[PDB]
Amino acid sequence: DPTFIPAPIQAKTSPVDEKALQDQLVLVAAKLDTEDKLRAAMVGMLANFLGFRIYGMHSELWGVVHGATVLSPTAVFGTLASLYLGALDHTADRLQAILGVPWKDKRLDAHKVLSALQAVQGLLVAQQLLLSTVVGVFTAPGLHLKQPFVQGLALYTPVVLPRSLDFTELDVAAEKIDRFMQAVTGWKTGSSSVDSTLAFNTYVHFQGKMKGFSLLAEPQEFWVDQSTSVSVPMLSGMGTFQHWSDIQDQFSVTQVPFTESASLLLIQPHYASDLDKVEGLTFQQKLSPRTIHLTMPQLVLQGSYDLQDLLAQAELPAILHTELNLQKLSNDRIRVGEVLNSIFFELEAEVLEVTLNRPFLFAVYDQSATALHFLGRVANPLS
Repeated sequence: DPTFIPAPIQAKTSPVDEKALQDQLVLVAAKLDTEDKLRAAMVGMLANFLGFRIYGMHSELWGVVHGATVLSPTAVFGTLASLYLGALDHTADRLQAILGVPWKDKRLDAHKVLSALQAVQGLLVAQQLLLSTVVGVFTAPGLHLKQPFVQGLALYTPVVLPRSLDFTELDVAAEKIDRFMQAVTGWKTGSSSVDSTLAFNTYVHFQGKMKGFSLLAEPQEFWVDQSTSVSVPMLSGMGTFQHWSDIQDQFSVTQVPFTESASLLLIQPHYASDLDKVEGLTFQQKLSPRTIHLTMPQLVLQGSYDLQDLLAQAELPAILHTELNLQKLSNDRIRVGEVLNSIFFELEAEVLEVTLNRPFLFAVYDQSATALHFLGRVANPLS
C-alpha cells in the first residue's frame, strides 16, 4: 500500500469552493437508487440513536462544548465511522459496537456507511439550505498516511485536508489549525498532549435561509436570566406552522419548515428553570397546523467538542488510548490529541404569537433521511 506525508500546514492551500461542494452534494443525492436512499435514511436514523445515547449518559451535556452549545449527530457518527476506516482488531471492534449499524459485514462496511452519510448531506441541500463538511487530518511532521485511508474519507466528504503539523508546541498547534481552517474555509473555529501525533477534526458549516421571515430592524431584549437581559437581532415570520403545547410537561414545540422534508424544531419551556428537564424529555428516543407569528433570535453560532468527551461513558478515550491499532491509517506511532467536531451554525432570514426571548432548544430534522442534523441549546444568542 502506498503512503505519503501530509504537506506541512504552512503550505499554500486554495480556499474550498462551497458552491462547488454544494453542486457535488446535490449530484450525490440525485443519482441514488432506492436501496441507497433507504441506506441514507437508515444511517440518519442510526446517528440519531447514537445521539440519544449521548444525551442519556449526560445530565448536563453542555459543559463538554466550547462556545455555542450545538451538536451534530451526523458529524459525530461520521467521525467515528471515519476513524473506523483506519482501525483494526480491538480498536475497530469497539468502534463498530458504538455505531451499531445492522448491516452484513463486507468487519463493518465503512465505505457504504460513509457514502450513506454524504447521501443524507446531499438530500438536505438538494431541497436556501447550505450544509458543508470538511475533514482535517492533522499529523505530526513526517507521519506517513496510507492512501486507501485518505481516499476512503473522500466518500464521507469530497473535501479532505491532510496536513502535517508540529504538536510539540501545543498552544501554537491549536492556533495553526484554527488559522489554517479559517483561512481555507472562511468560517470560525475552535480547538484544544505533547505526545500527540494525530488530530482528526471534522468541521461543518450550516446556513439556513427561512423564506417568509425577515431580519427586523430594531433588536429586542433576550432574557438570559430573569435578572440579566441582552438585545438581539430577531427574525420574524408568519405562516401555518406546526405547534403543540405540552400541558403535562409544561413546554411548547414549534416546527417551521425549511423545505417539504427538512424543518426546524423549537422547544420552549413554559418556565426558564425547566430548560434542563424539558431537554431530557425531548432529546430522547403530535404537532398540528396553526397560524403562528414567530419571533426568534437570528442565530450565528459557533461551537466545538471532542468526541472523547461526548462518548466518555462509552469509553471512547480507552478505545483511542489503550491497545490502539490505527494501522490502516498509518504505520507510524499514533497518539490521538483530539477528535474534534467544530460547528458553524447560521440561521438567517386567529394568530399565535410565539416569541423566543428566553433560553430554548432547537433541532434541524430531515424526513428524507430521517436524520437529526443538529441539536442545540441557545441560552444566549450572542457569544
